[PDB]
Amino acid sequence: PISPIETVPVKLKPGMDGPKVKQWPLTEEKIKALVEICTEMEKEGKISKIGPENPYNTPVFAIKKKDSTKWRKLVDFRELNKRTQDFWEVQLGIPHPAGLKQKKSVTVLDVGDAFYSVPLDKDFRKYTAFTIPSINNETPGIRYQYNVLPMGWKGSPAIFQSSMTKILEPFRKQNPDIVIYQYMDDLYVGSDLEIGQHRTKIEELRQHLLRWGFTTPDKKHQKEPPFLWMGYELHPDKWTVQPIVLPEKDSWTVNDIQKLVGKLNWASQIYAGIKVRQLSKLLRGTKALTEVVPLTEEAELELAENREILKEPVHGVYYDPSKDLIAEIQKQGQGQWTYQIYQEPFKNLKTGKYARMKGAHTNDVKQLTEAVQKIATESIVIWGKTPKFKLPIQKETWEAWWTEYWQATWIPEWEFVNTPPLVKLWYQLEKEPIIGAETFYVDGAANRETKLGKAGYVTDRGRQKVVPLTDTTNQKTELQAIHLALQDSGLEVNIVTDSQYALGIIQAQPDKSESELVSQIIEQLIKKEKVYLAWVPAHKGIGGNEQVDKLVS
Amino acid sequence: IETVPVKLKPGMDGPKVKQWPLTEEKIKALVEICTEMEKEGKISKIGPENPYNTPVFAIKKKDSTKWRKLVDFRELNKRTQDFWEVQLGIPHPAGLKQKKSVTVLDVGDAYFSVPLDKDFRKYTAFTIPSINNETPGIRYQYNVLPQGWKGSPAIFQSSMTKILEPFRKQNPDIVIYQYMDDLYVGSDLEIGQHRTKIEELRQHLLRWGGYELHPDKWTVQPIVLPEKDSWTVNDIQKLVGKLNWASQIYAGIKVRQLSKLLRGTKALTEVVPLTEEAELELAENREILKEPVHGVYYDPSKDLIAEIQKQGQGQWTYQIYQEPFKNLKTGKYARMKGAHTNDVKQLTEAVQKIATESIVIWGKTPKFKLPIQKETWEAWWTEYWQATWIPEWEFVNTPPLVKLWY
DNA sequence: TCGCCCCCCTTCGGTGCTTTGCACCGAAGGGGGGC
Ligand SMILES: Nc1nc2c(ncn2[C@H]2C[C@H](O)[C@@H](COP(=O)(O)OP(=O)(O)OP(=O)(O)O)O2)c(=O)[nH]1
Ligand SMILES: [Mg+2]
Repeated sequence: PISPIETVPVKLKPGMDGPKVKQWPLTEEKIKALVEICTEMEKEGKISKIGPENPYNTPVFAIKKKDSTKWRKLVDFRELNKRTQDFWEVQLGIPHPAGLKQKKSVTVLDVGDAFYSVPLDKDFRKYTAFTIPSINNETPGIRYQYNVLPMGWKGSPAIFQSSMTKILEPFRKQNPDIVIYQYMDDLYVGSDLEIGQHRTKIEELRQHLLRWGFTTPDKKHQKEPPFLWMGYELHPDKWTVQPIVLPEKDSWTVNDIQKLVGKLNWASQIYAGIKVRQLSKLLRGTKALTEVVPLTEEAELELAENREILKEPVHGVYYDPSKDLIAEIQKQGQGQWTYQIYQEPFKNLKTGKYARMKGAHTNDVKQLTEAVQKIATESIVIWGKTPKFKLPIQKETWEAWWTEYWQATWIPEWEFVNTPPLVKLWYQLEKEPIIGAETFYVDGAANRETKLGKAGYVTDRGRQKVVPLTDTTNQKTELQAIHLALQDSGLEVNIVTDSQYALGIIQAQPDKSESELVSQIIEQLIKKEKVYLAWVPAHKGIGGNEQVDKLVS
Repeated sequence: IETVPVKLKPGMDGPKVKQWPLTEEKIKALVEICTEMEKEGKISKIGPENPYNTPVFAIKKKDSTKWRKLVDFRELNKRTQDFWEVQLGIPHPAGLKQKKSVTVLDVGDAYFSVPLDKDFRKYTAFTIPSINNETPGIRYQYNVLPQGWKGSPAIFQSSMTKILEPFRKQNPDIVIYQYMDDLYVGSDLEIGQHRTKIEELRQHLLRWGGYELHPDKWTVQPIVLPEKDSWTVNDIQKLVGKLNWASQIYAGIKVRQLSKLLRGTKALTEVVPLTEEAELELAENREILKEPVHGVYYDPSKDLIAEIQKQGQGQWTYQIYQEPFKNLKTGKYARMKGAHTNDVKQLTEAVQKIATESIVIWGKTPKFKLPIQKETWEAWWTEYWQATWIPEWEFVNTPPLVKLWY
């Protein structure tokens, strides 16, 4: 059936015309699949024959469906899509089973031939011209245009989703206590009605859809748990992901490792503790998807750990609105974080991970804040509220961060949880100079065109140092100057630089960095006992700074 | 009534900004609000063939415990034609900042009585999200002058003038300034007598269709220098670097007779006595910083910029300027919510207060340089926003070399 | 030999700074998953 719903008017972009692209050759098994779909499609009014008056064409092909025996007709509308107007996509995200509530009665339905049940704007149909080849040599193919949404057109998903929403709107407003999760053409229908009354509403819903041209074949009508939905399995009390099969390989290509990492990210939504840092490192600096990449020892260990986790069966539970959401985060090392979201203990709604490296220089407290922000956003999306946090950072540590740090920062309601390793500041800078400690006037400079530079210091106790540097930058030399003072100084030291840059980095208390040189300084700062760091303007003859600026000349 | 033709600026297209996630209660409010607006014809449901979008969310003021829909048309406004080019926009009375009490009124609803150019409506599209993406987003566009669109006060200008003429004629010494959806209403009446005239104005409005500011007490905050009895080398290295920076703002500031004091590679905690020429140089620089800068004048044709530094203890300093180092106003915002403990809330409130001061003083909001990570700001700021307008902002990571404004 | 959506990890390139590299950030490459 073709929905009698109104067509959505659609345009080409201005000045643009339609596609004129030739059909490529196809197998005879695929030609026959298309002929049967097509001759049938013409009989249902899905397509119509066209003639030479229509100058456009676009290639067509066919893949198999997971309905193992059926075929999916696809058109390579890449060219038409470029010239088709932009759309505002109404699919804003993906529903998650952790956001579902426990329902007494559940049904999953899928609309048959969804796209082909929605008509296409009549003025636009001529641009969908295609041809079925039929073994190529003997005849010029038979030509058609679409009268309904094609699979492969940029606008078809949103127009279908919009049309489905309109069709469902009357039923939703008449049945506010029936949850309908509407994903493309797949309908999850939950209710707290008794099965008999529930199945009455289903029939009603299915009859309503049929009036609007949307069939609901029995083969796709799930009545009993476990329900297969969005790649999960819904039981009455719990849900699981459909099985995740990790690649097994003696020799790994770049593309294999990319596939493996993607699987593990997908698994991390319910399998706690997944890590992909070391496997993902292997993709750095590679140059082809087929380049063999040997697994490092750290990647093998990480893979082994992840396999042990994937071997243990897991399940998430459903959302209880009358209870608090609780998010708990653990630190895993090397900028990796994992979290669990629960309401009752040891009954996870879902898990996840945060491992992005934001910035060249950062610290654990910042990255914890980022994890918090990721979880908060995810929680708004799934449950419409943020959770209570349990974090492995002392209240004292946080208070020390957001008072000495110059940017506004914050975490919502959170509770300390002693789960080592704890998040902490790895050093602190004295806000007052330190009596008795040596004073270092540091400076470094490089010749902008030459690559050469000097780093050095002079000291109140009388010490003196210059270091030649090759292939550097202006900013590096300053960092080297700081590098030296920390290196040649006792556990207590006072330092004076004229690089707003270096002050900026170090004063942010980083504990990791993409720069090997900044990492060294971090190393040295952690070993120290007290450090006061101070700045002065360059080239204004200040005592100490001028002595060193001279010396580095 | 007949619509006013409206265009985007030449060579620009409409806004294409994604909807961000919303809490349950904000989605509920918006569904309720947009449903009612739909019935009343103020908005129409649209589909995805309209390629434009503008984020929508909802605020709720503590002293008005109902929700207020807020469409962030900042992008659409930047792309909308100017009505200064087309001679429809509003002027700023210089007397508003002279008043002892200024009350802010939300008159957004007056716009909903005027239809919008039907060729322009598509640019006003917005999308209500769905909890756990249960459904696709639901899209509307405006049929009437939208709240938050800069063309609304311009098109409704003549209407607003006629509504207010009797009140402004009956109260010559009250000053009313329209900024977007708001009326800024100032007088010199005793507080309780001010609030009664506000209630009167509210009544005159309802026969067609906040809390009190005090520009009296918006003191400027200067650059001060520490006073002590003993001075170390570090005290004077910090005094010199500070004054050197300040010599980009003020005129004839001198560092030569204080830097001399430091000559030599000296210990930071070494107590160095002031000379009499350093005391002269210091007390002199002190006074230049005391009374304000000669030669700084507002230019209405240029944008305002606001910088903010976190200073701790719930304190926040700020500068408003249009040209670097030519500050039109320096200040210090202090919170009192109660706990002491939410930086993002304090910064969000500091931003509304600073922007509120620019409207009262100059008639428009500044572009903010915010000392916060973009993602930290975006995780939380809507929870604390209470204004019907939103200022332009950008995000800056600025280590303090000097604690210049403290 | 297709489309649209969310996610993560890597890479690339435009922007603006009282710079001469550097940090930031959005976009696009790869991958996972959905229909
Ligand atoms: N362009 C494109 N669209 C797809 C693809 N898979 C699914 N869709 C779109 C088009 C489908 O009509 C719609 C529903 O997915 P289905 O798997 O249920 O296919 P359909 O309903 O058309 O046939 P069915 O009777 O359910 O087997 O989602 C794809 O691989 N490429
Ligand atoms: Mg289907």
